[PDB]
Amino acid sequence: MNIFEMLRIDEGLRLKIYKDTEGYYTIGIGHLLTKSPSLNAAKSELDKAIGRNTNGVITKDEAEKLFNQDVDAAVRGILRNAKLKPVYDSLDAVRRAALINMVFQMGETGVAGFTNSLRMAQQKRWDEAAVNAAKSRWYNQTPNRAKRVITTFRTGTWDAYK
Ligand SMILES: [Ar]
Ligand SMILES: [Ar]
Ligand SMILES: [Cl-]
Ligand SMILES: [Cl-]
Repeated sequence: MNIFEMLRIDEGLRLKIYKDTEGYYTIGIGHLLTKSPSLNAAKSELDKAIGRNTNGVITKDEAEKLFNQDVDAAVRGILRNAKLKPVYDSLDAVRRAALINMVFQMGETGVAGFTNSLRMAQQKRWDEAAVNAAKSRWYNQTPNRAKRVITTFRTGTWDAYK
């Protein structure tokens, strides 16, 4: 199991523009196109992303490319984020994946707000931080996912993904 497999499991893969649980235009493996309501807006952003007139549809290949970019950017974001970096560097590799998962899903910012869990996580207090992260709009909105991620973080194993 690795970050790619894990997120491919959490985000799925759609070749057509779709709405996320939030109602936002998205495509591929969790690639947010836009927050705007304009589906037209969404196609433009999709065309710009891909480099051609997709007309709202992409190939598998294309989706995997956006995905590759998205993970990479997620990683680089953490590494340049200051609340973030130190936590990440303190972690073992499974747990680092969990953090990347969160950042991909919610952005540096949203991940920034787990200050209290995250400090607990810097302190290696698996149990507490986990219960703390659970009290979040994130968990209440996508509980199954959240649960897999918090288990991975707490445990340092991929059990939740088996
Ligand atoms: Ar956390
Ligand atoms: Ar967590
Ligand atoms: Cl892009
Ligand atoms: Cl979920």
